[PDB]
Amino acid sequence: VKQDMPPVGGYGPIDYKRNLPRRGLSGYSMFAVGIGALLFGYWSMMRWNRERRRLQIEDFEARIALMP
Amino acid sequence: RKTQPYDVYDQVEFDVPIGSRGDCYDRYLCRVEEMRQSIRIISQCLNKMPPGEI
Repeated sequence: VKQDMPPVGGYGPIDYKRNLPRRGLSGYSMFAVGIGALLFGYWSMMRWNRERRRLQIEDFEARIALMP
Repeated sequence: RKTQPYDVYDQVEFDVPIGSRGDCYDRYLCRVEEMRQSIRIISQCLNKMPPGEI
């Protein structure tokens, strides 16, 4: 017998495609969810700032009543 | 390889990429596609190995 290195009856194929998934969101959906979380942060920001101004006015009234 | 095949390259399936513009992004693309065509030629050369001679 002979003992070279042949391929055994043929081998499987190997791909040659530029395999790209291009996944992720679109323009509109990513854009809208970013602006939506932005507006959520704005609303909570507005609420905290106006309640904070209430308390800071109370601090002003403390210094007024303390002064003379 | 496709104008004067100096060896058994005439029996394998591939295609050389042609460049469109005088720039190097495109030349990079043709390098990468020549790599992948070399992978195709390696697969066909594994499938077509005769047990002839040294």
